Amino acid sequence: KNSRIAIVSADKCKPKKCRQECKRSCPVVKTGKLCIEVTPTSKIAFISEILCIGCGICVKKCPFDAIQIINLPTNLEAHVTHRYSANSFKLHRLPTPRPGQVLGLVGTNGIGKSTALKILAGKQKPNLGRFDDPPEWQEIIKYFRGSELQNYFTKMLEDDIKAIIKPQYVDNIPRAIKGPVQKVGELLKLRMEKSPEDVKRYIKILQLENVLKRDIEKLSGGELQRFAIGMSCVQEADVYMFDEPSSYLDVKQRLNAAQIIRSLLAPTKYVICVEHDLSVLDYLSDFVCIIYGVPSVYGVVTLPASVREGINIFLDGHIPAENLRFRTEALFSYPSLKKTQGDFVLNVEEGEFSDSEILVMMGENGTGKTTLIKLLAGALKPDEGQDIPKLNVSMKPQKIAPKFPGTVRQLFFKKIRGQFLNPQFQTDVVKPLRIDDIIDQEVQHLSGGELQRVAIVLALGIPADIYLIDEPSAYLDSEQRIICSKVIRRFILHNKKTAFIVEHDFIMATYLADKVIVFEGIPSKNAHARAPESLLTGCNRFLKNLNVTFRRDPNSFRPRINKLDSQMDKEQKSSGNYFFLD
Amino acid sequence: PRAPRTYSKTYSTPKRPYESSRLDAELKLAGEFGLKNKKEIYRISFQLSKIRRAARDLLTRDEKDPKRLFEGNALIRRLVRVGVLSEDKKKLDYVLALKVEDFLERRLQTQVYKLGLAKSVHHARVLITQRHIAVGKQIVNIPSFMVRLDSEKHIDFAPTSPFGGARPGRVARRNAARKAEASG
Amino acid sequence: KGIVLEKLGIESKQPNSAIRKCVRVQLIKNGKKVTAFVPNDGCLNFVDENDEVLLAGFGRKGKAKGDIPGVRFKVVKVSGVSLLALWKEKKEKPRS
Amino acid sequence: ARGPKKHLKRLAAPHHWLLDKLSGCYAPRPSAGPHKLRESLPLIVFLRNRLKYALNGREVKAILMQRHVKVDGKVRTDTTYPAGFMDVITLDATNENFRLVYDVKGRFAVHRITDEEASYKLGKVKKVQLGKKGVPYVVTHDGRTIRYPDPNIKVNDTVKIDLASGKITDFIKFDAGKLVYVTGGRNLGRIGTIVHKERHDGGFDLVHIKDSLDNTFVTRLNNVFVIGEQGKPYISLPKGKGIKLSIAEERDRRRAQQ
RNA sequence: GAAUUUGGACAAACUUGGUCAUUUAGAGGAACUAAAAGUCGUAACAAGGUUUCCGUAGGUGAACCUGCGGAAGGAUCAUU
RNA sequence: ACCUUACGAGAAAUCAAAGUCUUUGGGUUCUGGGGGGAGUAUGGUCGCAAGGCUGAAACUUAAAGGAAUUGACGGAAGGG
RNA sequence: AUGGUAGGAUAGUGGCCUACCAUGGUUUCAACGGGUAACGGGGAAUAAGGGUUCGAUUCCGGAGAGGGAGCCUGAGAAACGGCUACCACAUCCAAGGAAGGCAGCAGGCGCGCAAAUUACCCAAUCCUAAUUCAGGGAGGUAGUGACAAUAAAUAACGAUACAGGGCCCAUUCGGGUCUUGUAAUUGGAAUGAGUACAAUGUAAAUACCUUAACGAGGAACAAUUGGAGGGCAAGUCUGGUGCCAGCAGCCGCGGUAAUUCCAGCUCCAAUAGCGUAUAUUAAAGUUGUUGCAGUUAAAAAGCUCGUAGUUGAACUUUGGGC
RNA sequence: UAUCUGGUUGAUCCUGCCAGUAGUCAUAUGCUUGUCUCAAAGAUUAAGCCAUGCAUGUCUAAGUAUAAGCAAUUUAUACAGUGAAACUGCGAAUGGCUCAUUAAAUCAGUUAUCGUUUAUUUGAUAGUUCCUUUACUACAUGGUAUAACUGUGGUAAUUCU
Ligand SMILES: Nc1ncnc2c1ncn2[C@@H]1O[C@H](COP(=O)(O)OP(=O)(O)O)[C@@H](O)[C@H]1O
Ligand code: SF4
Ligand code: SF4
Ligand SMILES: [Mg+2]
Ligand SMILES: [Mg+2]
Ligand SMILES: [Mg+2]
Ligand SMILES: [Mg+2]
Ligand SMILES: [Mg+2]
Ligand SMILES: [Mg+2]
Ligand SMILES: [Mg+2]
Ligand SMILES: [Mg+2]
Ligand SMILES: [Mg+2]
Ligand SMILES: [Mg+2]
Ligand SMILES: [Mg+2]
Ligand SMILES: [Mg+2]
Ligand SMILES: [Mg+2]
Ligand SMILES: [Mg+2]
Ligand SMILES: [Mg+2]
Ligand SMILES: [Mg+2]
Ligand SMILES: [Mg+2]
Ligand SMILES: [Mg+2]
Ligand SMILES: [Mg+2]
Ligand SMILES: [Mg+2]
Ligand SMILES: [Mg+2]
Ligand SMILES: [Mg+2]
Ligand SMILES: [Mg+2]
Ligand SMILES: [Mg+2]
Ligand SMILES: [Mg+2]
Ligand SMILES: [Mg+2]
Ligand SMILES: [Mg+2]
Ligand SMILES: [Mg+2]
Ligand SMILES: [Mg+2]
Ligand SMILES: [Mg+2]
Ligand SMILES: [Mg+2]
Ligand SMILES: [Mg+2]
Ligand SMILES: [Mg+2]
Ligand SMILES: [Mg+2]
Ligand SMILES: [Mg+2]
Ligand SMILES: [Mg+2]
Ligand SMILES: [Mg+2]
Repeated sequence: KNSRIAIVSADKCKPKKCRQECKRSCPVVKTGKLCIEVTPTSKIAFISEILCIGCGICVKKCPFDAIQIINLPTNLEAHVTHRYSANSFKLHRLPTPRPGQVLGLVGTNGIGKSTALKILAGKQKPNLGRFDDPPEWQEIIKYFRGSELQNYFTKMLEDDIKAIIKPQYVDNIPRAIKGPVQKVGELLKLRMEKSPEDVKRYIKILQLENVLKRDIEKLSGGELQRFAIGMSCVQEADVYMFDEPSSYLDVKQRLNAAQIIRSLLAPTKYVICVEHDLSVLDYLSDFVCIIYGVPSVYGVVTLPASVREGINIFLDGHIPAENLRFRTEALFSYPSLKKTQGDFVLNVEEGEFSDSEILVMMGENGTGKTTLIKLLAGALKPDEGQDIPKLNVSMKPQKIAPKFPGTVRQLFFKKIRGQFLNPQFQTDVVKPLRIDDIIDQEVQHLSGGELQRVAIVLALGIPADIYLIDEPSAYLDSEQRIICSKVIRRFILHNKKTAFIVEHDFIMATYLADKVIVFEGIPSKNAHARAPESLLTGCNRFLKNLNVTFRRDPNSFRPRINKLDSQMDKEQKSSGNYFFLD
Repeated sequence: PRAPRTYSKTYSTPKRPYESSRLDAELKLAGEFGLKNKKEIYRISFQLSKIRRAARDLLTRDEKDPKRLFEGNALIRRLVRVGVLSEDKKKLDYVLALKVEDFLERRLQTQVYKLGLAKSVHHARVLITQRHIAVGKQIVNIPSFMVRLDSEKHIDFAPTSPFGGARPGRVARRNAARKAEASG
Repeated sequence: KGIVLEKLGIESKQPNSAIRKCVRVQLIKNGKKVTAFVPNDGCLNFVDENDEVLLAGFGRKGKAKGDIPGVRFKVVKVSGVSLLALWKEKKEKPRS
Repeated sequence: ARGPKKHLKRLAAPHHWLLDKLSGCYAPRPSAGPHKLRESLPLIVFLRNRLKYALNGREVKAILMQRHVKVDGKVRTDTTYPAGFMDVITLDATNENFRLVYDVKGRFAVHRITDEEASYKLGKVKKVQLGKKGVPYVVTHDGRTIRYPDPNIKVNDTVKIDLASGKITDFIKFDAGKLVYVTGGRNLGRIGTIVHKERHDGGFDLVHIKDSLDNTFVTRLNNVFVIGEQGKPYISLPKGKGIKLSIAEERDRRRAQQ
């Protein structure tokens, strides 16, 4: 019931010799329309995507197998698992949990990946598309007859399964505590639910050593995520969910974050997670499950694949198992020179912060990146003066916090309407981004992922002296990262301003880097900043400081991590060249 | 795979669909015997056709022939046992002269009516179907039962029923519940 | 199954004065062109364009049926919905 | 193809086992043994379907592994061991002794025999030749090889086999006036005296045979088993004594006792 | 006793042809059927206004016409 | 070859065979299976040629046909 | 290619192969070629008798594992849930290399007019192994399933009002017993469909069988599918359209009075089933052995000779007696 | 269950076909669908292509055990109970699936091996070997390995090693 379209391959279509039998055959061409435009001199036949009914007559009538029918995503009104409400988002399939193994969910944000995990956990019992009269468990199980999920859901009713989710919203969890106020450790202590010595010591692995003693509220997003993982890992549960674990983590932590999740695995246990970063997923998942569909309208879960084949399908955008194309193919002086609290000395070191030419500013987790950006905004002063007040900042907090009953389009009036010129100005930048959808919705119950996108547009608005985008990588999908990086890029040529981007990712950083403030230093103990080093030099230093090497994929230029002891990785340390495409 | 289950079809529709004589004949049969469709009459005419074909195959054989003696005596015995064939007419030529009313008098519906426990063929049908009838000590709720003429003495009401006693029934117990409710 | 090419107004043979309301359809398995007669009163208002129709013979074992010159097939379903269900308003069509 | 078959579907099993066509896709394929798999009876179908001492093949295996049943004096804890014609089967619990003889309907009978009779069996000699170092031997119908036999024993005779030793007690020759058992063919189960045998050089010697009610018949020499002289047989015959009443006389006899 | 190696039979395949059994395009023809209130005549049905038909040959806007031999299915069962 | 019967036959005209054929078997060879398309295409084969002999299909159609009857008409013959 | 003699190879026989030799072998009684929408058989459907059509598919035999070819191991394989190469697809890759074979069971794509669950289990049937014990998508169990097949609910019974025979009467149009059916007339009884303790069922369940408790009666627990000119059951209707729209397998209907369309009413046929398309069988003595036809309807070759084929007079031991 | 009927004409009798009529372990499709038993089911087109998981393994008193495995003893300082791995032995050639090929081929019934291979099963069956045969020796019992294991490693990756 999927829409079917005929695609023509550039290989093995040869119009000069073919006698254009595809064109004569077509019924839509007979009714008058130019469904297939092809002449003997032409390079390739063209088939209109929207003027093809997908009958398949052309495929049979070609001398060559140049034509092929593929499917397209569509609303199906069948095999529905869940509707939230009337004229609301529809979840068609349900991923099947695999024992012993990691099962990754990949898709655009807003497609129902988070909806799947709640359903599997038992948090959100499915209604099979009946919001008005939700069926009870007896009816859900009989829907699931003939499947492994029937036996899996029967066990949950009998309390044979314990299932824990690791929430995708870091921001929500500090608000709700066991008590009025507590430090990090006593939360862990009561719910250790595991002997510390006998099992592998996650706290040493999850780099929580210093932060056992801080109160939970002071922690940044970067630290907090590794705490969230720690609460799930300490639990003894049959099934383990991890929602967006990559967020607010640097490259070394992400590899360790991959390491911790797999260590949970046992023959009885189940581990299923939704991770957006492609590169970590190589070391995270045995199997990859693609979800697809128009965002916030419908979502369809597909058959699993092995990671190597699974990731390559996602980058390709054409699942071969189900013959559909789901169409996502990825492709001045300011010498502050100190700031302390007495405990974490972020001694700054002199910089010529350049003119009108975008700069990354990249650190590690405890290395206190925010302190510099807090200091460029005047706040968190040095003790012994030498504080320059010159710069005017359009910053955007890492912990974005909603305080107002605002519809988006009115928030467009309130601060960012400005002059709103049509060419090359805020109208132009919005068009790639899907912000035209979200204007109706309330910001308070705008989604966390979308709330990041609104903040990114919100901050770019006021030119001031210098907008400083802080950490724009979180809560975005793969595709949305590619769009966002270019949309920042196109804008920031037009203004003669600069920006210090505070990424914990690497690939967006490399795309959005002209000069690199490096942050060598022990994390979560006294650091030392350095100068805004040039691109090839600046990645390599940080790459030296972690013993991580990146390889340039031949076909698609995708940056993939090397194994820790391997021929290429050994070669690039000896050559000194930790990175490419400089 | 396992051995296939044998099945066979038990009736046959007539050749000309719309012929007024045969229609009026089968409606007279259905009204007099209390039947619900023409499939029952087609079932009996099929069974009678099979009996007549076996008897036709034996009468071509000469007398004193061992197959004719064996299977003629067996077929005559089965017909006199179920009561379709009278005790005097036992000569395999009377077998050919049988007709469907001879079979239709032996169903449990018309036997329950003839024994007088019913007052109608339609009352007999619903008495059978609603399990107030027992041909031995065993309930039968099939109207086409073809009683075997020593079972005719034993058709009576079921012991686990009203009309054979020891508990009245749903609507009687409800009405008694209402009258005991009004008394208290 | 086939794809509707156009709608025809074939006039009946003598003596019969009518317009018979058939369609041209290109078969999906062969690519062959075929005329099919849309049976009932008003049922040509379902069979509009580029549709998946299902076709059967008329019963005359390959012969043209009536006063209708030269059609050998009738329409059974259009867009997955049967034509009598559309005609008796038991069901109704999808958009396309 | 490609090698020997190990399964045996039901509806392909021999009809005289009387295995019902439902309750399973397979039948117990007889393992290689002293008898051909068509003219044999596995111990599973004898213990379960004929004697009803078990309800499952699992129970037949449970009976067999405690060494209860023994066939021709040897223990044989095998589920599909082919027990054939004239084999003795000893069940020491219940102290029972069976011999596999045919009833006249052509099926294997539950023929209970006494303890003196279980000490022997008859065998029809299939070939007499000279083995190595010039030692003669006979081969009986269940494949027993017996060395240094009597020189008068030629083929199609019956030798009485001792079953504690493998020795030969005595033997019945082949001529007219001899009591025979028909094991094979249409007339399987009938007992009659031989009147004369037809030479037929080149294949399939026939023999004419008449029972006690003077009904003659004829059989190939492959299916005939001499069991003694007229009057006494050398074994105990089952009920019916191989008479082959017709179906007319059979329902008359059934309406006597009913 | 491993790599390697000589001859052989078995032989998948490959390259250059050449046949046949299969499709497409195709200037043009060339018919046939159905439906068609068209154009010109009136060949057949009456001795249909030159009896009709057959075979063969030639001719002609079209039916058709004409020569030669035949048939009655003719318009003659018939002239001791 | 003819005349007369109709034993008989046949749809009838008519037939001494076109009879002895549902009461169905003397021997044997050839041909037909609704009307067109069509004795046409195509391939063989014979012929100097003209042509002969073999010989379809797609498609199309509800009749085409036989013998008699009663009318109507005839540039057919008689009568009133 | 057909045979002869020697050898070779084989488990063995043999042009199976080689060397030498001879010129054979098949065919109108249809060889050889072509086609098969051709695996063969038991068998299936439909037939008075004779037949005709089908058989991929529960059993038996064969063959194959994407296409070909080659081989190891072993008693047994030219094995594909074994290996080797080529051809065709196709995956991963760090570009060095590596791994493939669902015409097994589920499942997916594609194709189409067309066909089910990525469930439970070895409890039964049996098979394998060192073996009673382990294993088995073989096999069983439930799911889906109007493919066919069996049985068989959708109501039964009164009391009173309405349309009927001789007679008790021999009391003219008065009760009407003895019935037959209609009722904007009322009554209780009866029961499953369904729901559900329980037990049984089962490897564990589900369901069946049994059974407390509940569960009926007219807007409730409401049977359809095709038809009503003829063939061929069923309109002496009423509105609508007006050679249009449409119906009609065939003949035909429709231009103001439509027995045929579109509807209402009524009625008929089969009925948990009924209609349509395609194919096939009977009807078909329209394939004709039984058993057709050939003057004119289709059809006796222009005429004779003639080989194969088919068909060919009569005759030989009978009668008698126990 | 040995049956026909409508349509060529102004009417008739025929030839003759078309149409109806009944069935189908023949498919499909439409409309409709309460109950019990029973049951086929990706053959037809594409022997087209396959994501994922499973479908072939196996232990007895009775081949090999020092697991640095688990147990409890009390026979037993050589072992002796239970039992992973691994070696050895068997099995994986059966079953299941499908119907492409194939027209004297397969197949069916009927023969033959006096023309041959045969694990297994079952029954029989082996005083002869001190190879130079007075010792040249072990026959109250002869030689090597090698796995699992232990330890050191390579590769992005494999049931690699
Ligand atoms: N709790 C909810 N109630 C209603 N609608 C929701 C809810 N959660 C999500 N949605 C809508 O449906 C979609 C579900 O996807 P979501 O749960 O966000 O997973 P993902 O992270 O893959 O988008 C969202 O895009 C959102 O628009
Ligand atoms: S397959 Fe397409 S490109 Fe090739 S000849 Fe045909 S129409 Fe032209
Ligand atoms: S699939 Fe059909 S409509 Fe689309 S291009 Fe091909 S012939 Fe045209
Ligand atoms: Mg989410
Ligand atoms: Mg007409
Ligand atoms: Mg066996
Ligand atoms: Mg003329
Ligand atoms: Mg004229
Ligand atoms: Mg003229
Ligand atoms: Mg004339
Ligand atoms: Mg005429
Ligand atoms: Mg030789
Ligand atoms: Mg030779
Ligand atoms: Mg084939
Ligand atoms: Mg096929
Ligand atoms: Mg088979
Ligand atoms: Mg094979
Ligand atoms: Mg394949
Ligand atoms: Mg192979
Ligand atoms: Mg396989
Ligand atoms: Mg499969
Ligand atoms: Mg109706
Ligand atoms: Mg109608
Ligand atoms: Mg009407
Ligand atoms: Mg009528
Ligand atoms: Mg009508
Ligand atoms: Mg007939
Ligand atoms: Mg015909
Ligand atoms: Mg005829
Ligand atoms: Mg003529
Ligand atoms: Mg003629
Ligand atoms: Mg002539
Ligand atoms: Mg001729
Ligand atoms: Mg001759
Ligand atoms: Mg002859
Ligand atoms: Mg005419
Ligand atoms: Mg007329
Ligand atoms: Mg017909
Ligand atoms: Mg096999
Ligand atoms: Mg032995």
